[PDB]
Amino acid sequence: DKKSARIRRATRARRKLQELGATRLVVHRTPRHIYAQVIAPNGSEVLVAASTVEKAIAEQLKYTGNKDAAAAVGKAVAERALEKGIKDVSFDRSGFQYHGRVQALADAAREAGLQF
Amino acid sequence: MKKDIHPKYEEITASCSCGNVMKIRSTVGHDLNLDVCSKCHPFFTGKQRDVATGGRVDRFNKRFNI
Amino acid sequence: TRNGRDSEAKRLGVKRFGGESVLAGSIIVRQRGTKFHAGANVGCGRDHTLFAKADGKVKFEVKGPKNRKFISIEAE
Amino acid sequence: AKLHDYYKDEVVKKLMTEFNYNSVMQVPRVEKITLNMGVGEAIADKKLLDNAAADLAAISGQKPLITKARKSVAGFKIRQGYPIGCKVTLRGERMWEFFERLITIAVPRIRDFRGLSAKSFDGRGNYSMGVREQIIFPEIDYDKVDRVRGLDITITTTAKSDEEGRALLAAFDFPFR
Amino acid sequence: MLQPKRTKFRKMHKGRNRGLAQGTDVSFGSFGLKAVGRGRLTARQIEAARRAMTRAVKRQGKIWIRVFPDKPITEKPLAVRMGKGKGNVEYWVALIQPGKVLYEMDGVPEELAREAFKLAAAKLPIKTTFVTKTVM
Amino acid sequence: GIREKIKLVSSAGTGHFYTTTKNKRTKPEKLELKKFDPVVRQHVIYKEAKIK
RNA sequence: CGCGGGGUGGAGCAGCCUGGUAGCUCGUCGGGCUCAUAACCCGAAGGUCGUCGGUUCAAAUCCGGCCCCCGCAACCA
RNA sequence: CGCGGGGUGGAGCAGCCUGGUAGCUCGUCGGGCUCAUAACCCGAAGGUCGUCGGUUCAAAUCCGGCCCCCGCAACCA
RNA sequence: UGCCUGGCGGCCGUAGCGCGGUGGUCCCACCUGACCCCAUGCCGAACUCAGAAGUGAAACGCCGUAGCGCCGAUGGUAGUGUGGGGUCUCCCCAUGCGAGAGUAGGGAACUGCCAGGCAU
RNA sequence: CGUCGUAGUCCGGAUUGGAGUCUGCAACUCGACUCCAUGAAGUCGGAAUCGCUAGUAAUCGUGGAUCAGAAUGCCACGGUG
RNA sequence: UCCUCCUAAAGAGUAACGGAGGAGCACGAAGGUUGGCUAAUCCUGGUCGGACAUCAGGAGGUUAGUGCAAUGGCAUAAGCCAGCUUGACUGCGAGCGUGACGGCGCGAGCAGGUGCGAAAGCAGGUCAUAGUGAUCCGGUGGUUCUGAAUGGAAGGGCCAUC
RNA sequence: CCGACUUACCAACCCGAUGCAAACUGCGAAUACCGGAGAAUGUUAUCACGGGAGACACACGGCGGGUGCUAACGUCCGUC
Ligand SMILES: [Mg+2]
Ligand SMILES: [Mg+2]
Ligand SMILES: [Mg+2]
Ligand SMILES: [Mg+2]
Ligand SMILES: [Mg+2]
Ligand SMILES: [Mg+2]
Ligand SMILES: [Mg+2]
Ligand SMILES: [Mg+2]
Ligand SMILES: [Mg+2]
Ligand SMILES: [Mg+2]
Ligand SMILES: [Mg+2]
Ligand SMILES: [Mg+2]
Ligand SMILES: [Mg+2]
Ligand SMILES: [Mg+2]
Ligand SMILES: [Mg+2]
Ligand SMILES: [Mg+2]
Ligand SMILES: [Mg+2]
Ligand SMILES: [Mg+2]
Ligand SMILES: [Mg+2]
Ligand SMILES: [Mg+2]
Ligand SMILES: [Mg+2]
Ligand SMILES: [Mg+2]
Ligand SMILES: [Mg+2]
Ligand SMILES: [Mg+2]
Ligand SMILES: [Mg+2]
Ligand SMILES: [Mg+2]
Ligand SMILES: [Mg+2]
Ligand SMILES: [Mg+2]
Ligand SMILES: [Mg+2]
Ligand SMILES: [Mg+2]
Ligand SMILES: [Mg+2]
Ligand SMILES: [Mg+2]
Ligand SMILES: [Mg+2]
Ligand SMILES: [Mg+2]
Ligand SMILES: [Mg+2]
Ligand SMILES: [Mg+2]
Ligand SMILES: [Mg+2]
Ligand SMILES: [Zn+2]
Repeated sequence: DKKSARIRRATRARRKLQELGATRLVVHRTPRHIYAQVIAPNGSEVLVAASTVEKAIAEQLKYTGNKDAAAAVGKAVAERALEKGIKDVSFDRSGFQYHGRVQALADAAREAGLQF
Repeated sequence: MKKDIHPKYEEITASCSCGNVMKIRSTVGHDLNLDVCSKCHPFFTGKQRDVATGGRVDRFNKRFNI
Repeated sequence: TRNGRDSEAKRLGVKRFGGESVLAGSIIVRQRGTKFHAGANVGCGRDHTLFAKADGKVKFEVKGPKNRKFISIEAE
Repeated sequence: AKLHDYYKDEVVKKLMTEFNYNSVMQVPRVEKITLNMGVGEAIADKKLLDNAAADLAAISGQKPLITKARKSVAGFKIRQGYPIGCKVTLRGERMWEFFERLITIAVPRIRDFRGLSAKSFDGRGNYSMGVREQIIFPEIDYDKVDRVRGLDITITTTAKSDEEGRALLAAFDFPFR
Repeated sequence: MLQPKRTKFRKMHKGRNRGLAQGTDVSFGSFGLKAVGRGRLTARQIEAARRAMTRAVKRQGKIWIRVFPDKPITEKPLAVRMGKGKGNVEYWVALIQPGKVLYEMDGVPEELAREAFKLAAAKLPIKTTFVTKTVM
Repeated sequence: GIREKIKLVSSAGTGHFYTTTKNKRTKPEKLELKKFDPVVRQHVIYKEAKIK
């Protein structure tokens, strides 16, 4: 029920950023894992896919789905975003509230290259 | 948890008629004195005698005989 | 015979259609209903009115999980 | 939480032996406790409302929430949005310990006890039975209460059927019959 | 006296009933009446034809009716102009549907059916025809 | 006509005042807010003034 | 829009007259008494003294903010 | 033919003032007293607000159809 | 290069409801503590954070079923002028124009990117 | 002498249910007494009003006759005042 | 005068006397930027509580709700709670239908901002649409415009208001 | 007091069926309204401005509303 409730909770924000057409930094946390991307303004193509399911990220972090791993993923994804040349995004908390793993990962992205 | 609005909540020591001391939490704190619990309750042996309906033929015969 | 009223009709309904140019600032539709919405490159006002931010030959389509009629924009 | 310990240690094994569910957690689970009191006199005196709320807060480990009038009713003479009902909802360790308190204190203390109905399951296993007084409870003092209230414990289960709810409660030694 | 318990509104437009109709086929009963033309069936007329069919069948069988005087027409009480707003509610009818079965009969022979439907023609000003339920 | 009209004058000394109403029968407390004045082009606190 | 009169238990009437003070006819009940509705008296209940604030030992009094009725010359775009 | 009012214990009126408060009297039931009755005084009971529907949480109370009466208007050649 | 699993575009009920079965390598959530960051107009119930003892009960995913809603047949169809008429409260002649109604007939999807387990 | 303190109280035993004795052949229409319990209203009483001056109103008791037994009753005697 | 629907020919609008229901606003919180939730209805059980107050499962999803009369809108929901607020600020700007005009029903954007959020995003009062009425002048307060000889000040003049 | 049984009665509600519209459109329209890419045509029949007008009292043949009586050399009507 959590997934459907969260998707309905996030429909307004996700459609808002899709229609605004500013490329949005997307998150979706789970208790055990998490996947972090950078998605196109309309949503038809991603830019960088970095997650705690990757080999190096998984083996360099003691626990996959925890806030410390979320912060490490934020650092890594924003630095790879700088490497590819990503500068401007408009945040999308994806229906959650801006606190916890999402807040720490977002602060990591701010430090490591994304302006928000 | 709200530590302010709710009353005090801690372990107590409570005793019953059958002497069983329950290491359970209560809202009062001080020791509690009860009367009957579910162990000494007459739910398994007293309920059938609670019917006490008796028999009219039995009472007639016992009171007197022809 | 006491009930013969009607509105001072407000002249609602689609005014500037798909296939008509949008001058800088122009609306597409005036309506009291969101029967035709703000899809791609379009916006809304205060009193159920929607004025498009983007010019050119307008695009009519139907979208939404609710089978809704929108107003989108082409490349003119 | 001796009831929690019993549930996690011996009750789970007993119900495994009973039901033979190939899934370990397929057994229905009790997941909350609800204690209700209905006061019509809220409109007459919000002050007695507050007194009853304080009594409920004393008897339960948590202060009750005051609900409002969902929809206005003419025959009951209460206005919509005016608070008319009170409730408490508990979980987990609170559930286990307060349930032990119930079974080992209130049940004998119920005046004229004759056993509780076995068909009190709300049709799907939700045990629902009422007691008329507040003095049958060990924290609500007899000598300090001026007006006696009532309450009905109603406990929602995840049982697919009233049969499995009754199996759970009888295995847990619930006082039905 | 067939007449609604309540109507949507007290009056309604005079209305239109042109073209082809939809009550072409028979639905409930064995024997029916067709009206190819166009007109109106008053509530008094519908009740009268029902009573007359009861008379003829001697309470053998059942009667069925499809159209209803759900439309309270406003005619104008005599000697009042076109003006002064719309007229006043006066009575109830249903109009004539080309192909419609109006009254239905069963349990009695075809001869008695055509007799009673000619008597419907003699208690109504409407053009008639004798119909029965269709095979599929 | 029960909601009396009130002119809202600034406390910054400038006499550009707005105007709304208030219902003294139901809400009698003074209408206290922060409000803008255009002459100083900055934000200050308004206090209600009688229409006079 | 301003002045003035005022809001007195249940009502109306005494005290705002430059702080130190709940009275009058009836309204209710109880008491004596006449057959007594009636009368006279005794007593009891009934008053943020329109509302809040400011000086203060001292308020209803002095003034300010708000509400209610009326008397007012005036104009009612 | 249209504009208003009214229909509330066994009877006559309020409450219709913009909705939650079943009020007054006569009358009937149980009394005391009376030579008996009346009067008198003391204890009780009695209602789906003409009706059928609608708004309203809820109506007598705001609105439409139905019944009757009280009134007025129901016109000019 | 293929199944399962997740993050997002193409269709927005031929997708959608239902019933018969399958998944814990990777994997979702259930789940251990919730003293913590953080929440309750009562409860870590909800969210959440430090963890992986177990988990597939509800859920998610996949196949089968045309039992429902839907798609649309082809004949057939009223009506719109247009010129002609009558049996003129409404019907017909030459065409362009043409709805619905349903039906014999289909569809549970289909499609794409990136990656994790799994093996060339 | 011990206990109670203005309340529905150990006031008040009322309404009632679980069981005996007698009398009466035969206790139910249509007997009381009794063991237990249920534990009411009633807080001096309304209008209007009766009998009592001295052993007097009252109040605590006894007896009788009625009668197999079934009264507070009606009638005689006493305690107190 | 001003409001909700069909009418009036599937843009538009279209009649009085072509059927039904109304207003002369109110909310400084019923608000907004930003944090949340999603109805109505019926069966089952329970001391109160009865069909319905309240609590506990289940069936449907906008048939609930709109601040009004109501239509059309609305799930992302303007429908149902609330931290900061008073965008219920102000000086300007390219632009549609009714349009005699008046303009009203319609504004990308300049700026000081405030208010808000980490930020996207905004706030351009409230679901829009009933709550409204001309000039002139005068009561009005913030504004040196003329300045009846020169230096000043007055009447009639712009913001907001009856 | 819970009650035992049945009874040419009414129908909630779902299925096998009947429905319906000025104030409903899970259907869909036509000529076309709005338009945007072409053959020819049309003495420029379109737009701006300046001088002056009438009428604000159009009827009958081919359509849908109230009407009205599904009447009329009928009407407010929208119309060739
Ligand atoms: Mg027809
Ligand atoms: Mg009343
Ligand atoms: Mg009153
Ligand atoms: Mg008596
Ligand atoms: Mg008498
Ligand atoms: Mg399966
Ligand atoms: Mg969880
Ligand atoms: Mg499962
Ligand atoms: Mg067809
Ligand atoms: Mg079709
Ligand atoms: Mg399918
Ligand atoms: Mg399926
Ligand atoms: Mg007493
Ligand atoms: Mg008493
Ligand atoms: Mg006693
Ligand atoms: Mg006893
Ligand atoms: Mg004797
Ligand atoms: Mg139209
Ligand atoms: Mg048209
Ligand atoms: Mg929000
Ligand atoms: Mg119920
Ligand atoms: Mg509203
Ligand atoms: Mg809103
Ligand atoms: Mg609003
Ligand atoms: Mg000067
Ligand atoms: Mg000078
Ligand atoms: Mg001069
Ligand atoms: Mg139709
Ligand atoms: Mg329709
Ligand atoms: Mg002409
Ligand atoms: Mg004309
Ligand atoms: Mg015609
Ligand atoms: Mg039509
Ligand atoms: Mg016509
Ligand atoms: Mg004519
Ligand atoms: Mg004609
Ligand atoms: Mg014509
Ligand atoms: Zn014990």
